[PDB]
Amino acid sequence: MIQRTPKIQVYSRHPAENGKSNFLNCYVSGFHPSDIEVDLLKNGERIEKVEHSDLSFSKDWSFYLLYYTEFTPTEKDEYACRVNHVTLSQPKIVKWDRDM
Amino acid sequence: GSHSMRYFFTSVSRPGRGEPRFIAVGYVDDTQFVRFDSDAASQRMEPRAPWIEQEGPEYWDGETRKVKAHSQTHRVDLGTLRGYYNQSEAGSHTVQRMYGCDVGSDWRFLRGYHQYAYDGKDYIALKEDLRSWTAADMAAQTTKHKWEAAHVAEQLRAYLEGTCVEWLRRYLENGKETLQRTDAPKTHMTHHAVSDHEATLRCWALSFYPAEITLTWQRDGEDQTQDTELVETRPAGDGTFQKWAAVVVPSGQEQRYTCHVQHEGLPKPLTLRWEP
Amino acid sequence: QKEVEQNSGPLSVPEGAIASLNCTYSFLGSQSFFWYRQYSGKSPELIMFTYREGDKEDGRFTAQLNKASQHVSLLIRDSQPSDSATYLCAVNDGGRLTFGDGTTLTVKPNIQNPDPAVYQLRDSKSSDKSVCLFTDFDSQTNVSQSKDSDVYITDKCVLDMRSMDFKSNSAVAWSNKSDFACANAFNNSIIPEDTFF
Amino acid sequence: ELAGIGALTV
Amino acid sequence: MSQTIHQWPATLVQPVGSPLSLECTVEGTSNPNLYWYRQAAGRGPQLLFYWGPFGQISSEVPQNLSASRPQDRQFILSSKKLLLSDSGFYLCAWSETGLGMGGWQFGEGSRLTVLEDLKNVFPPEVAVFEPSEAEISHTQKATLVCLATGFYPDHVELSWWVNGKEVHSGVCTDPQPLKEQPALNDSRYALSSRLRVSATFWQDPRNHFRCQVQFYGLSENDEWTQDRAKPVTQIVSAEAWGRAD
Repeated sequence: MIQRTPKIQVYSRHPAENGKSNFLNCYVSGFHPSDIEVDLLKNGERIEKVEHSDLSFSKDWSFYLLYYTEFTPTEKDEYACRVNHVTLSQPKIVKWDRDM
Repeated sequence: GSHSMRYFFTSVSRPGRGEPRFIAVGYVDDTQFVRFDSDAASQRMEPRAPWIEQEGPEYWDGETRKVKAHSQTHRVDLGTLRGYYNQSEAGSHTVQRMYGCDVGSDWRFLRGYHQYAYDGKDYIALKEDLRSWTAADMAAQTTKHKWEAAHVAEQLRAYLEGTCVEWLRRYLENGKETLQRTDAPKTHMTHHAVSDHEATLRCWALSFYPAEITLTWQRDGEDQTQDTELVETRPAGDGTFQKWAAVVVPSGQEQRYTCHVQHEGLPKPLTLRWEP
Repeated sequence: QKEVEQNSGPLSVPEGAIASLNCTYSFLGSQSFFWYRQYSGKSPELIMFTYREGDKEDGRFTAQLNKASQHVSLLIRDSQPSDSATYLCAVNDGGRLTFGDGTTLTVKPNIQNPDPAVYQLRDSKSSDKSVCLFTDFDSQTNVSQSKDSDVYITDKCVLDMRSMDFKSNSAVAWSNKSDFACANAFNNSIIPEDTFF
Repeated sequence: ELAGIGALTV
Repeated sequence: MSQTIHQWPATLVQPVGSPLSLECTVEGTSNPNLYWYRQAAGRGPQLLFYWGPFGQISSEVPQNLSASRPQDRQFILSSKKLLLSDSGFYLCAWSETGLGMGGWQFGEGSRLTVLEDLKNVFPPEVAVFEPSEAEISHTQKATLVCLATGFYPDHVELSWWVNGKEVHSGVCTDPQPLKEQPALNDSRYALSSRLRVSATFWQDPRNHFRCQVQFYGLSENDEWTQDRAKPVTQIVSAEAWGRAD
């Protein structure tokens, strides 16, 4: 029996440009078990239309999963990804850094 | 270059909430091409890549029957495993299985694998010689003996060394435009100052395929690889991949150095200089 | 398009000879193959199975699998009359078996001492109803039907007397209409032995 | 193409 | 402790519109895959249902039939109202759980005949014919013939009995029956069998020979309108004793 804490990255599909359709991704990986809570936030409030990739795993049996939603980026709006998992002592939030 | 076909299966029990959640997925190289989710409405193996959609109804029917057999068989495995590990009927457990085959530039067989895990730990795995079994502990020895008696190893050999490669070679031809494509990475360079005497300079690699990539750092006409922090290759979500290795050696005026991108397709290893 | 093709038969093979049964399947992804034996009025019995190219022998039975041409064979060495049956070829196209319609095989016994003859038997229970027995004939002998008028003539069946170590062919004809002996019972036949007191 | 053999219960 | 599979009943003769219930039972393994197949004369078995240990996997939708699995090792096939087209040889089969080479054995099967009209059903009349002297004095062998005539439908099981016990050596039974009236669609059938023994064995009057014919027909409670006794499932036989010249 093993539980593995997840690695989190939040980013965009294409290079962001104020006023240009794009996707907001949140890639969680290396975790176990598979039950995980991932939400994409917009200035605090969560986003409704958010789909994810089919559950898959690595050579060490740890899972990875991609959550995403289309949107239009701007400088006055901050986006983040709220993840929670049994390994964490509290939900973890990670803002989307325009260049990261 | 080399190619492979892998199948991943995950089954999670849900004490009190009916049957287990089963998700099976299929990949050719870094491309998912099939899927099955016990909770989906279709209750069919579904295509996830254009080229596989051209397969006829008989193919889909068979894959669907087979993936459902796996589903049910894993449901049984969950029950047997609680027994072997003397665990209560409460609590959720996970069973995972994976198998596939690898082929080189000549599309000839290189190796096959077939592994099985329980609660995130190795349980039983077929050794590189496709005859022997690696049994984690006592519970796994019981499986090992049952599978050795039924000659699972030689059945698996027949598949991995034969059928798996034959189909891998069929999918590569039919999926020519996708699977044998090679998207050179779109390189990039940025930097956000933060005091002058110690800012940051970014080195990106976007829209590339396949995922395999190797971006290293060299400096002052020499080379090292111990400090610089890089991120795990991540999916863009449109088929391609992204990866960056930032320069954490800011010295006012960034000394002379450049990224050494190594990736199939790119004629010669690319190198990005930093200049305003 | 037929998923599993097999010549129907009846295929004839002399006792002692090798019988070869062939099968062709259309489903490229079939990964295991099976052969079943089926006697009249019975369910199929599994003879053997295979999952890899090449030959597989089990007693007198050898199965052969060639994937490039999607062909499966079965050879029966030293064929015996009791091998007479319909052999079904089955392909596994995913968690289940898909069958062909089978090939009917008839292994003809070798009669060491032909003693062709037609005999007239009478009913045991007080009756003027009679039967005619054509027996001890060669396997090369083909008993014809009685397309003409009433009268009935059974096909030939092979009889084996364990102990006597003697097999025999026979056929039966009978009628109900009066004035019917068995000097002309079997249209096409050899020159057996017709007797009368 | 899923394997049609060698998949048994533990 | 090995594997076995059994199905019941073996033969059925029912009228159009009646309910059907076939059973299948397996022993020797647990959580097996269970299959129901249907076989038509001249053709190979056709899949009706394929069930895994936890539920149906096949996607086929056979008209007017349904399957159920009340226990791990009990598999049932049924119909509420049979159609003529439901006649066939119902075969049950199992495979080891998963995708493997273990199992793949059939039950003994259930033969089902559905009839439009039951008035056409008749059991067989059985007669045994004694050996010919010509044969005895010419080969020192004696062949008894048994005729089972006038039956319908065409499924009967013939067996010879000597001195209260069944015998297989020296026996030859036609693989299939003749139509007594080839032209008539619902014609009745006939079937012959031979029992050859040594002359000295037949010549002994102490020996008893019986031709037994098991016939499968109507159920005691089947709708019946004819004067004659209801032609239900029964055993009809004929006998003969040894005779010295």
